[PDB]
Amino acid sequence: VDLENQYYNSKALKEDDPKAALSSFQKVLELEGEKGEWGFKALKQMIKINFKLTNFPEMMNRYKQLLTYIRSAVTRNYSEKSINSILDYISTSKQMDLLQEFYETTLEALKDAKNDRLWFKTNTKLGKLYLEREEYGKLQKILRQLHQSCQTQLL
Repeated sequence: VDLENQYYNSKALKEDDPKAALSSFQKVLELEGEKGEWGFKALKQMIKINFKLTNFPEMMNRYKQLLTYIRSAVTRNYSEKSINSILDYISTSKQMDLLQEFYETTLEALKDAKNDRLWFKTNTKLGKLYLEREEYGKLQKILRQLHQSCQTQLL
């Protein structure tokens, strides 16, 4: 059933250069997201190239496309590990001035009551970025959410 999508994802995975490869990953996505795990992996690679080389708003758009397979299609664990690894790559590469907005969009899309560590660790690291930003107003709202999540992590 998924025999085609696996091959097109594996074919677009090579190429080395992002030229014509991003459009091939877009073709993998265009083969409709019925599963759609392979579209998630295609976008994950598209993200992996986009913030590493040139343009950033396109990465924000494709990341917003990634934030749809959280509850449906792909499991919570694989999406959590993918988001965590991507956030670590951006944190090592670029600084707060881009990273903070991606953290904000991640928390804006994770509107789910079952998110325990998924909401917490992202809100905590955003709190650290807000501490580096010298913002204390919205940081109190972040700390209000974090304190109300309990009323290990409390410390």
